[PDB]
Amino acid sequence: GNYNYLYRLFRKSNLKPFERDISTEIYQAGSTPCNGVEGFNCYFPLQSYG
Amino acid sequence: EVQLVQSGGGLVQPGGSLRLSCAASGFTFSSYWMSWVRQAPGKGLEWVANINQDGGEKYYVDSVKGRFTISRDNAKNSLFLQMNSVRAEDTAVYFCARVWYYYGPRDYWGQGTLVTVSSASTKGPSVFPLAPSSKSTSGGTAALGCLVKDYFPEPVTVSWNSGALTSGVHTFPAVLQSSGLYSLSSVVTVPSSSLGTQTYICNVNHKPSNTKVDKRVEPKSCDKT
Amino acid sequence: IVMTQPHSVSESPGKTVTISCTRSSGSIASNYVQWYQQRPGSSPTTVIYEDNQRPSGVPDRFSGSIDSSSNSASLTISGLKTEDEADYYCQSYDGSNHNVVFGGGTELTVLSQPKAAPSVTLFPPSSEELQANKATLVCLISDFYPGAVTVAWKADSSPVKAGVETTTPSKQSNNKYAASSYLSLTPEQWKSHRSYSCQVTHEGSTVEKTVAPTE
Amino acid sequence: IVMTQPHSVSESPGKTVTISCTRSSGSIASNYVQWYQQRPGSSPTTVIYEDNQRPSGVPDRFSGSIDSSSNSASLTISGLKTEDEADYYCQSYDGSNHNVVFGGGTELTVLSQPKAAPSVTLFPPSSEELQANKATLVCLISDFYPGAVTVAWKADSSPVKAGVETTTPSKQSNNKYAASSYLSLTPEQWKSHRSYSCQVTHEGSTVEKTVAPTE
Repeated sequence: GNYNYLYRLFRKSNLKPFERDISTEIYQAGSTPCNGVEGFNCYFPLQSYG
Repeated sequence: EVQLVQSGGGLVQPGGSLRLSCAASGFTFSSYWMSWVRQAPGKGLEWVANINQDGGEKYYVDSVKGRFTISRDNAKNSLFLQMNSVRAEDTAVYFCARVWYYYGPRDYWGQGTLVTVSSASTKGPSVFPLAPSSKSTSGGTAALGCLVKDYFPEPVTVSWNSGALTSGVHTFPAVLQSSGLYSLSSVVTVPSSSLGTQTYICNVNHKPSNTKVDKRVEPKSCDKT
Repeated sequence: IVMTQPHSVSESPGKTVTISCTRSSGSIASNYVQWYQQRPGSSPTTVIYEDNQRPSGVPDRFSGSIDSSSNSASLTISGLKTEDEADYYCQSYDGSNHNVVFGGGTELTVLSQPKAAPSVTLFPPSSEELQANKATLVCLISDFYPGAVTVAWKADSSPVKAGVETTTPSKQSNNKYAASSYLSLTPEQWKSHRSYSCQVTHEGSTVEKTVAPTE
Repeated sequence: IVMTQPHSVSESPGKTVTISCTRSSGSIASNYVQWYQQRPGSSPTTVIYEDNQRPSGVPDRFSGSIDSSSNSASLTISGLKTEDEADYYCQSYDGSNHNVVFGGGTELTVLSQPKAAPSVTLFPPSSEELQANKATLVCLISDFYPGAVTVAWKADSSPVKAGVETTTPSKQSNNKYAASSYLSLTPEQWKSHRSYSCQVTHEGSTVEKTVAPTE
């Protein structure tokens, strides 16, 4: 499992042409903000490949 | 029908150890789980430990892991809980309740035993008159009370004029001080009839250590009233 | 894992009030979500179990349900009356380490009293404690229904707060409370300030009068 | 015929706040509407005339519209900064008897000083002015941002308000005021009241201070 390379699986905003986003804010899947506890409808924005 | 009673509380200094006991009468003490529940004064409920039927499997939470030893006895149908290396945050009301089944709620609870961890000294309280110098005589009604401070136990029954006053008593609960002391308050409004005629003397009462005084009220006689 | 639950919420007697026990990091369909009820100065008791069955000895008012759309539970308390004034809790076997997590604890009150205007009787210190190394302060805001107070302490120069000893009010049959905050300041440094006030912005009445060291 | 206009208005640097000018009789779309600006200590000047248009020199931030709903007008003054804090007036030819009617004025200001409670400082009379019967009452207060001074007077037994008169405040160094009060006294009736208190409810404390008449 290659841990150095990652990618963004899901995001709440559509990235415009030639626009990057290095922020790792926890995405909220339409619920109360979980303050980043990775529980109810809140997951990490990035995802590791292999 | 089921009766659950416990006793053996008290209060000591941190570092020692205590032990509680809960009996059982009204059900088979062989096929029911047991679990202790504590409740700190002012805080909500929590979980302490859970023991197996015979007493083999034991599970505790991380905050009380190791310092607590729960062990039941099916011979006399009793439950014990000895917790060594006590500390300040262990102050709570420990309940002993029977569990219907593991993946379910508790059926019957206990009665409650106030177990606090504080032992500094045995100091008698002191009464301080709440003198209404000028802020309670210009406009409106009037009131005056007494403050109880520096008392280790709390068998305080605040009276006035050695029990002569009947109405107007407003007793307030105790508040923990910084190290080990407490502080409770009291007050009573005067119906503009005993400002300077009849002196309302607040009479505190403390049973353990020879504390019974009647501080004469002096509403700063240097002022108007 | 933490069972999120509001601190206090109520309504006028006669409506239907619900309480939420949303979990933190556990599936709602893992185990059963139960509710308890504790009276002031006694032991708690079970009011519901399995989120769908009612124990024998409970009127037909408490009705539990399950809302999987947000991973939370509810309790439809129909016909809110005076006997419902208690502290409810929650329970759910949520954890892979064999640990039960209880709820926060809602202090359900009886919102029958429409409005109560508070009154403040400022009391200056005395001469018994001011002798060598003691000093106190009394404000005594009383006769108010909403227990949420907004007592503030500042001697016109700095928000002095380290050393405040407030007293919780006492429940009475007239739906009235009485708050008394005792600000324990520094005895030997009384000359640092010349005025100590009690500014409480509670809804209904507010005062900002101060005291004097020597009159 | 009279031209209505708000007395005072204050806000912070930011969005625009229009000034209204509602008529009493006739139509607002029958004649033009002009807006003058009078700087304190100088002569007035014309800012906007024929609100549908605007002259040169004045920036385009000052805009205005016409409201024919209830015969009123609006002056949307945009860009609130320190160089625009002044007075404004309303004017519109309505009198058919060759009469030019004007407005009432406004007190559009800004917000730059923080909120502070004004101190209560009462000044008792002296002996040099008290030769036979002559004295004054000075309750000058300071450290207050709003200019709407609201004070009271009471000789410890009655809210005496006979001959009530206040002192006009002046602009201090760091944008402050010195609004005082001058209540009428009793030259030959000093023995009627042996105490004099000065109450103030100018968005702050209400503590009163008493003095002695002649000592």
